[PDB]
Amino acid sequence: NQALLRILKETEFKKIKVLGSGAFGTVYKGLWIPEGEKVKIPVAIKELANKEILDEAYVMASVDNPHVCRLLGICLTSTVQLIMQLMPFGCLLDYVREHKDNIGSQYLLNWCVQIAKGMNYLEDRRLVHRDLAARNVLVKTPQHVKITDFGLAKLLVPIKWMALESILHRIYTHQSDVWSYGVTVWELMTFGSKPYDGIPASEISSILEKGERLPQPPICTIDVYMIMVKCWMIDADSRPKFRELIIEFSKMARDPQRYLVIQGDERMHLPSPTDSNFYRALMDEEDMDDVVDAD
Repeated sequence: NQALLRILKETEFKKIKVLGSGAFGTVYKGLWIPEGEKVKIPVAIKELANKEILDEAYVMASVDNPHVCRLLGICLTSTVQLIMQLMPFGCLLDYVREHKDNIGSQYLLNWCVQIAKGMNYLEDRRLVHRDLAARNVLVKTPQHVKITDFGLAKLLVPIKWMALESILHRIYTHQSDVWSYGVTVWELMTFGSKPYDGIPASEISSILEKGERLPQPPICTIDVYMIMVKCWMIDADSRPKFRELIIEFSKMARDPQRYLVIQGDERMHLPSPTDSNFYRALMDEEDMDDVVDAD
C-alpha cells in the first residue's frame, strides 16, 4: 500500500538539531510544516536508483506493530531522507547507561518481551532486520519500547552483534536476528556495557569458534543467562524462536525477582495506574498489549 508512505518535498520540513550520528546516516530532531498551515510539528529525520530505494521504503512504511517503528515519509533529492515519529526518550542503549543500576527487573524483563514481540512480527512477515542492537531500540515511554532502523541494513559492520554464519558468510536469517537479540538482551542486563570490549573485531569469529561467549551479567540468574547462551549456539536451528522468547520472558516477568537480582528492586516497580494513564494520554495513545505484571 503506497498510501502508507508520504512523499515530502524538502520545502515542508527542516532539520533543526542532530540527535545522533551512525554509519548509515545522521538522525535529526526536525519540524514538519504542513502546507498552508502555520504549525511546526516535531518529527525525526534521518539523512543517509530511486526505484530500488522506494521499493524498500514502501516495505518499511508497511510495518505496523506496537514494537517496531514505522517509516512515515521520505524525501529524495541528492540525498535520501527518512521521516518517522520523534521519540524524546531516545535510544534504549543511552537510557540504560544513564539509568544504570536504577532500573527495576520488571522493566528489563518486559523490554525483553516487547523486543521479541516486535521481532516475531517481522519474522511472520518474512522480514529480517540484520541490525538489532540496543542502539536500535527506542524508548516511547519507560513502559513501551520499539525497534527502529528496520530496512536500512538491506537498503545501504556490526561484527560484535552478528551470528557466526553472518560473520563468515554474510548469511542473514531470522535465526541470525535471534543471535543479535541475545546480544541486545546482554546489553540491557549489563546496562549498556560494550560487548567483547577490548577485543578486535578481527578475532571475534575465532573467539566464537573456540566456544567463548559474552559473560553472565551480574544481575542475571542462570536461567536468564541460559537463554542468552542458547541464542548464540553455532547451529542456527538450535537457537530459540522469537515466539518462544516472548513466552519465556513473559513467564519470568510474572515472578521477576526469581530471575533477576537487582539491589533496591522492591522500590523499582512498574508505574501506578495513575502514572501509567498520564504517560499514555500524553505521549503513547497507540494500541499495545498490556505489560506483564508480577503475580
